[PDB]
Amino acid sequence: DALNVPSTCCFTFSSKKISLQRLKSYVITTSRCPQKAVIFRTKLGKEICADPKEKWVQNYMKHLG
Amino acid sequence: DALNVPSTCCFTFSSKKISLQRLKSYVITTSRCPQKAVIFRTKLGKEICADPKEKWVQNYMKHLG
Repeated sequence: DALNVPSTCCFTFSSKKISLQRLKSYVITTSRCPQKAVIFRTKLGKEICADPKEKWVQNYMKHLG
Repeated sequence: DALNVPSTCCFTFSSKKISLQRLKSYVITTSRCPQKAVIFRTKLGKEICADPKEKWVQNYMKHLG
């Protein structure tokens, strides 16, 4: 027996294209989420939901690695 | 246009009944999540997923409020 903890999912995608300079990293949401999403983490710690299909999101993922 | 941020959901429920003394508060997950869950927040800041069908879970919610 163990404690289990929550998962992070995106159900809406950001409509603002944030400056790439604010960003530290990205992750793709757990496969358990109903929809695939990118979560960007900013250098100040904010998490931003973004649509994996959008050109800007893809370009940012390429820059971030 | 605005940034949007992630949601917190539970996909598995804790099997350990945690001590009530460890707990600070609870919330029910957003209706955007694909299943209903309780998240307990411990006094030290940990978030724990729990099944609202379970008797102890409902008892704990009563005590916390």
